[PDB]
Amino acid sequence: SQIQFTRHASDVLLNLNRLRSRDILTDVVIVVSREQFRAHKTVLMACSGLFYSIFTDQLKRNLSVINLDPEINPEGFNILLDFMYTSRLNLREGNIMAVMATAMYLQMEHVVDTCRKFIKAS
Amino acid sequence: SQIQFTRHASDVLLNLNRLRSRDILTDVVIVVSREQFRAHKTVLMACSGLFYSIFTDQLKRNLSVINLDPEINPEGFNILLDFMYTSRLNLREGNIMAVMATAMYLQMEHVVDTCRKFIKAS
Ligand SMILES: O=C(Cn1ccc2c(=O)[nH]c(NCc3ccccc3)nc21)Nc1ccncc1Cl
Ligand SMILES: O=C(Cn1ccc2c(=O)[nH]c(NCc3ccccc3)nc21)Nc1ccncc1Cl
Ligand SMILES: [Cl-]
Ligand SMILES: [Cl-]
Repeated sequence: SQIQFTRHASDVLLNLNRLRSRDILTDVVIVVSREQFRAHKTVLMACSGLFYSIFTDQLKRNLSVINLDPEINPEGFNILLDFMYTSRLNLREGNIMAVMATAMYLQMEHVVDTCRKFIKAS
Repeated sequence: SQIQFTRHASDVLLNLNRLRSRDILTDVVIVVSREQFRAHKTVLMACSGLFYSIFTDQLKRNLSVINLDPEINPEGFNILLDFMYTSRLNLREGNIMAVMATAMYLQMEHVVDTCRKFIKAS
């Protein structure tokens, strides 16, 4: 019965990315080797099984700094964080493996599934 | 060049609504007459010119309680908050006027514009 705004979700995500771009209401720093990335936990939780599981745990939910696995590649992480906030995944031959393995670690199964299709599409 | 996930934004919004439903990482209470509504400021800012303007102001950005104009109808507010988090607007003859006037106050111009089309479509 309700009216559907078909661009509203993407508009929200776009604005949330603009907020990240300005460091407005970001509440966590993700450290990946020597790089740091600020983000909104709510967005992370919405997009990643690893961050969902971390922050739903009232023991961890107020963490302000998350140190990721040192083996994780920051470029892979950065590509996935961009994806979270934009719905666009920058998959390329030079990065498919680091992205796929990072998406496995972050428990982003649709992305991993898409990464497999990409290998299969060559 | 990048791969577009066409359902990702709506999936994010759906998960953010589930987080609200569980009061996970909500950081503001909106008081409207005798009713209270918890929400995420980031979502509010993304969807409303009034909340954007309030919370971008470093003077107001850490407010945990916002008292809205007492004349605002809580049902109208509640319909608009649901819309923010779902992209579905529950517009009905019994509520078009309270929704439109609430959307004016919250500076949700596409919604106001849509409310006018609704009156014109009768
Ligand atoms: O679903 C998410 C995060 N997420 C995104 C893709 C994706 C994924 O592929 N596998 C997982 N495995 C862990 C898990 C599985 C089901 C629900 C929750 C977590 N998790 C993912 N978060 C969420 C769920 C329900 N309510 C609010 C929120 Cl924020
Ligand atoms: O646009 C919004 C909020 N919003 C949603 C619909 C809507 C609206 O119809 N009129 C207004 N008038 C005030 C305004 C006008 C332009 C930008 C910002 C505020 N504001 C709206 N927020 C935002 C913008 C840029 N970067 C990050 C964010 Cl969160
Ligand atoms: Cl801030
Ligand atoms: Cl919480």
